[PDB]
This record gives sequence, C-alpha cells and structure tokens, in this order.
Amino acid sequence: NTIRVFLPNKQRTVVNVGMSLHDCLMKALKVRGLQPECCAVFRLLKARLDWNTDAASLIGEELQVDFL
Amino acid sequence: MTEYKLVVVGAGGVGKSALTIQLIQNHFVDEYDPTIEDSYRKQVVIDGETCLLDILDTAGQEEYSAMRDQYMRTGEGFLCVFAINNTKSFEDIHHYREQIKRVKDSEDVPMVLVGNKCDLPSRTVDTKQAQDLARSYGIPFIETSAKTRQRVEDAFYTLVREIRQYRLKK
Ligand SMILES: Nc1nc2c(ncn2[C@@H]2O[C@H](COP(=O)(O)OP(=O)(O)NP(=O)(O)O)[C@@H](O)[C@H]2O)c(=O)[nH]1
Ligand SMILES: [Mg+2]
Repeated sequence: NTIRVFLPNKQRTVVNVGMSLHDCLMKALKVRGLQPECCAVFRLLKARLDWNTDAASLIGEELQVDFL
Repeated sequence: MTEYKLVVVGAGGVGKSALTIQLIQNHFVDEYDPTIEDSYRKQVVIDGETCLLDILDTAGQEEYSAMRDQYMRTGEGFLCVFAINNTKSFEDIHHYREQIKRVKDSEDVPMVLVGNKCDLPSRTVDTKQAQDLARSYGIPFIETSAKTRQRVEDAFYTLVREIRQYRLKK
C-alpha cells in the first residue's frame, strides 16, 4: 500500500497508506520547505486531484506535486 | 554547478532520516516514521564553493531491500550510519559496504562511516573500535547527533570531499 510521489525541485517520496493526500504528504512537503497551500497534487496519466482526496483511493498510481 | 549524489544507508532506526533533515533544515524529528524512500536536494557552500547535493534517504527496514541494487548503482557516495547504542547496527555496516562494492563492482567507492546518537550516555560501540574499523576500510569516521546537530554538516561535507577527491583520482 504505497504511492510514489514526485515533488518539486526534482525530489520524490514514497508514502505508505485511511487518510487524505494532504495529511499524508504534509510532512514530506514541510521538511523540504514547501507549503501545501502553495502546491497542487496531480495524478499521472496530468489531472489535478483534490488535496482532501482519500490517499487509499490512489494506491498503486504515481502522483506529482508541483508549485502553483 | 557541481552536483553530488549522496546516499544514506544503515539499519532501521539508526537516525538516517533525522540526520538528513538536520542537514536540509534545522529540525529534529523525535518520532517513529520509517522511511521507504525519500530524496532531497539542497544547495550548499563547501570550502567556499557552491555545490548542489542530491541526498537519497533509504529504508533501513529489510522489507524494502529490493530497492537497494538500483540506488547503489546510482549513488556516488554513501553515508554508512550506525547508532552507537546499537551493536547490531554496527555489525550491519560490513554488509552494506560489501553490497555496495558488489553492486558497483569496485573496491574504491566514496564512503563515510557515521556513528550517530552520540548524545546518549548509553554506548555499546566504543569510538575507538569504530575509528579502527574505518581505518581498515580506508574511510573517514565521524560521530554525530541528529538531536543536537553535533557534526551533522561535517558528516555530509566529509562525504562530499571524498567524492570530490575520487573524481580527480580518475
Ligand atoms: N537520541 C537520539 N535519538 C535520535 C537521533 N537520531 C535519531 N534519533 C531517534 O531515533 C529514531 C529513529 O530515527 P530515524 O531518523 O527515523 O531513523 P531511520 O534510520 O531513518 N529509520 P528507517 O531506516 O526505518 O527509515 C527516532 O526516534 C529518532 O528520533 C540522535 O542523534 N539522538
Ligand atoms: Mg528513515
């Protein structure tokens, strides 16, 4: 139950997943100096996802966080 | 701008992530958050020169060991971390180093041995024993504390200097 997430500035994380995308990516963004309120999260193969989306609903797919 | 691909390896719970986060920013995580894989990028100044570090923070838990071959092939230098109150993690260093050399098919791979958690009074690996291990490997040894930031920058920067010299050995 993992999701690979590409992050801004050529970074990446793998998160183990029932909580939303915001809650489970908050820490990865914070330690890299990124405010979630300044970013959007997308599902690859890009379509923007709501930050409150259930992370469990995205298990197996690859996500990307980009500056807004 | 010169770039360095650093990889932090070692048994679970030795402090790889705490050390990496302390380098990236001043912050000490005091919680259980095992890593699967995390990559960080930071521009730093080392010996007056601006450098770009790409740091791969790896999983200590063996369930994720299938990822090791790939990151050992790609990494340019390895921060080999044990905890000074965990003799098992010190014993694990040997096999991490051997596997890196096996995967890269080379006996000369930039590495630094790091004994973390030196803020703890309870120690099971003497500094002298770890220094001697590093001496026989031919690599630097540094004792660190992610909690107090003691020698954290020194550890990563020493690894960069090892890579910088290895590239010129060409
Ligand atoms: N006292 C002390 N505790 C530390 C130090 N560094 C890390 N810790 C604690 O040790 C535990 C493990 O730290 P962590 O960085 O997550 O270890 P890890 O090597 O990344 N684990 P994993 O391989 O599973 O991802 C956490 O409780 C962290 O607070 C240190 O220098 N001193
Ligand atoms: Mg970790």
